[PDB]
Amino acid sequence: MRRIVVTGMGMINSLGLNKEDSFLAIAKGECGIKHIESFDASAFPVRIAGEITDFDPTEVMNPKDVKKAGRFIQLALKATREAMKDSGILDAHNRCPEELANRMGVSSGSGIGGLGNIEANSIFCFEKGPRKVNPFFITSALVNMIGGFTSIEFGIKGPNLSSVTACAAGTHAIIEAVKTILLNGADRMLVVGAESTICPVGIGGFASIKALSTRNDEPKKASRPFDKDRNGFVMGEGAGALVLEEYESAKKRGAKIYAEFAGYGESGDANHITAPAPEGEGAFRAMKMALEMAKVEVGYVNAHGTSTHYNDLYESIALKNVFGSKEKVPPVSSTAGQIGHCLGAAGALEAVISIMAMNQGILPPTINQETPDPECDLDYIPNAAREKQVDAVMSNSFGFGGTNGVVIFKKA
Amino acid sequence: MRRIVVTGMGMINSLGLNKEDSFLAIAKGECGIKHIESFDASAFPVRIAGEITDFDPTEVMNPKDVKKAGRFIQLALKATREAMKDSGILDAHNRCPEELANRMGVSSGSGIGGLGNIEANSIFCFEKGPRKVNPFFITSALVNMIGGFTSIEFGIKGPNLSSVTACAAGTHAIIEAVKTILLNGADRMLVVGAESTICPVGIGGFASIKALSTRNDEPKKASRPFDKDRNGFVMGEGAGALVLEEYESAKKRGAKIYAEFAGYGESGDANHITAPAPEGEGAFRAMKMALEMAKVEVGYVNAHGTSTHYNDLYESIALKNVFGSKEKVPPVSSTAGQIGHCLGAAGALEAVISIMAMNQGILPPTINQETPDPECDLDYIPNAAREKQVDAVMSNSFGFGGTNGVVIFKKA
Amino acid sequence: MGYLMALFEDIQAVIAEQLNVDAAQVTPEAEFVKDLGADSLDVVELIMALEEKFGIEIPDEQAEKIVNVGDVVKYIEDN
Ligand SMILES: *P(=O)(O)OCC(C)(C)[C@H](O)C(=O)NCCC(=O)NCCS
Ligand SMILES: *C(=O)CCCCCCC
Ligand SMILES: *C(=O)CCCCCCC
Repeated sequence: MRRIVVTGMGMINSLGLNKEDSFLAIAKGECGIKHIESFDASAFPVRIAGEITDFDPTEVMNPKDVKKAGRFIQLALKATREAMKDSGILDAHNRCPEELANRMGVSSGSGIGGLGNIEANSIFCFEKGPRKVNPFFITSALVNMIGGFTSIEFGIKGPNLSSVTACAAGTHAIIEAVKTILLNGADRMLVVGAESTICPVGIGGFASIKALSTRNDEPKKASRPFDKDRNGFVMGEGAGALVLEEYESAKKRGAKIYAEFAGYGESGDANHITAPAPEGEGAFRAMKMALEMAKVEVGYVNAHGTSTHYNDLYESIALKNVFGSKEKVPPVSSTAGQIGHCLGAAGALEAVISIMAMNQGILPPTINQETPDPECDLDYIPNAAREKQVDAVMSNSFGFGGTNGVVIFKKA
Repeated sequence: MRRIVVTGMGMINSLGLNKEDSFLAIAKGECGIKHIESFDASAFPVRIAGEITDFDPTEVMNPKDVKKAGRFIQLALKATREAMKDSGILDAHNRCPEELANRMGVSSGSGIGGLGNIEANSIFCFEKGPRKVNPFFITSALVNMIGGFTSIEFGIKGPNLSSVTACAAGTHAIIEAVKTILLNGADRMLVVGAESTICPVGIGGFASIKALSTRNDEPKKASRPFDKDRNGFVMGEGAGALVLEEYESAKKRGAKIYAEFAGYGESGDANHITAPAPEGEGAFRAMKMALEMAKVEVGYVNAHGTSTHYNDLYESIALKNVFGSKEKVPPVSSTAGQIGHCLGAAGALEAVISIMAMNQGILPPTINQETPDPECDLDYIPNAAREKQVDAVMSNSFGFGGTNGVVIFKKA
Repeated sequence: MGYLMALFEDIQAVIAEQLNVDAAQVTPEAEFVKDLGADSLDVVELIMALEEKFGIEIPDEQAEKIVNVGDVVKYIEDN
């Protein structure tokens, strides 16, 4: 079986414009959740979000093209540029070498993609008729246009694939990339999860099902995974990106090796469209298959942990059941307190975060742990980051429709 | 070398509610394109579509649940129910047997999913605020809710995956299911591509880029792949579904065997966001990879063939290049004349059509062939079906962003 | 003639911002794809922004025959 390594990483979120500044702020327990400014939320039951306020699209694409890409794609071009440069793979023109281009693909993930663009053109069409629908509407909004713009930007011509499994999309995009390399459909895969849905119909959609925290007065305390006072997730925007390469190809070209891919698991609950399976049953199966595949001792778990009553509970139950007991669960944290839950991008952001934790021996903490929840009785690395060497990390993602994905990376 | 077979099929489109009626009408060269009636298109530049007018959602769903699902999901439930029933897998309660359930997953595909739902809720929030956003909006629009609703309806708990690669999503959904079974992640997969976007902003989006035929006076003559007088595609709605099954497990069950999976190919153009690569180069590579995996003689090609100038031209060039010469191209037909081009569902529909063509020794024709295009010089089975037995079939799909997918099925 | 010239100035301004180019290159003999770096998508969006900035409405078939900026200006002139 082919072995796979991570050779390049990048990420952009509400606490940093690159993976270095972002992880530092996350390990310090800072919080990027702010009062919403990207639209007028004054009349909304939810007025906070993990917004990025220092992102400039004209730094990643020329001004003429900014209009052609939804914000989630602008964020994806930023993160992939970092990862592609980090990997050392680009040639003198910042393109993938031609003799390698056919064998390097892209696997992208998002839950809905350019929602704000659908929303805007929907309103244009309703108020002024179809002739006011901008020509750049469609390709600015489709989720797979992440792989569209990124493949044109870097000239990669391998399998061009897109996962749209809701809040697990970013983790499934990693796994589909792994599957493609394992079956010799590519030697390298750019992986990127990206989501930006802080817009009126985006916030209202999750508010109307009471999924979001309404602690509007304290944006920095709203997102509190596993805490007894958690009252819904806080929506974040961002993108995370990885370069995966077959192990021998990375060695031959002298690649930086952040981690080796170890194992994955995918399952469905077949229970409910938004609620998790009882006892996190589907999550348990995905987690067990990834652990049985990786066959390594996991020292750290980055939980999905969206700070909602039912997710955080049923994820904790599933973790105890898979590791046998609460005492056998490795240190766990959710970084959704710091940057919000970034939906389809979360799986990708949290794989970058998790590998960096391993690289640095620094396990970031679950912030805003103020009141223990007796039913959430794991070690959530509360408030303070933990200095600890680990040899393997596991990241969990679950999505509406009951779809579960788990990945395990191990030390190189 | 896990071998993989098709053991059940279903489809719904503008020419029928099940695969028998639909394929018969398609092979006879009927046409399901009609004037748009599902919204008021009287002020639109494009007023024709492949609308399904005899579909009753209450026949597939409890009437109370219809409101919970975008139309594309309703069509997916119709097609998957037909294929599941067709497979003989279901127990007395029309659910997957509990001891097979963990190893049967679902691979779904769509380009945008519930666009009409997003458009409607976007207008509600804009005119009357976020309190007017329906709580069923998100779970009725997300693309992966195809897999969500179907996995719940059939009790299938394996990998729950979703592809959003635009007009290639249906074919990529087949390929992800194949890869999953090849890597032993499942023994059976339900595959379904589904799309329903005949709504103001969906039609407006494609007319804004001048991709749609404006032959409004003659709906049944507007869709004419490879014809010299083609002038854009006609949007269709529908869903196709397949049950894939590892071969030994199918034989043990006594399953019927429609076909055996033989090969696939995936590539990206890395060229343009809507136009194909020069000479259909990405299509060429995807077709070449599929053909070299299958190692069979392909006797029929269901072309992507949308009735656009660029696609039909560059698909013909890439076909000629991959088989060697015009004479060495197998019989080729596009069925988009008959049912419209169905976007994310096209690849799933067209795999069902291709396999049925194999089963019955009847190759359906490319209709409305009235004026030969000198640049489109292949054998397109013009106007009338051709009675000819074949031992393998190939189906092509290409999408915005330059993403290509090809699959080959062989007789079994 | 002066009215035509002012119309041409406005059209040139609109084309410049859309394609992100100087008013220098947008001369009556300039081709959108060859001389201004625009693709079909850029062109249809330029045509839209001219219909909105000038309140006009170019029918589908006219926009078909648009090669140089002179073509656009002369259509807007027939009006
Ligand atoms: P421009 O000359 O690029 O025109 C834009 C349009 C929308 C015409 C575009 O190039 C086009 O025709 N794109 C797709 C053609 C097609 O059917 N492709 C198959 C994948 S959708
Ligand atoms: C996560 O599973 C909740 C839904 C994510 C969809 C994308 C954001 C609208
Ligand atoms: C096909 O490639 C065209 C775009 C994909 C479907 C989008 C539906 C709005």
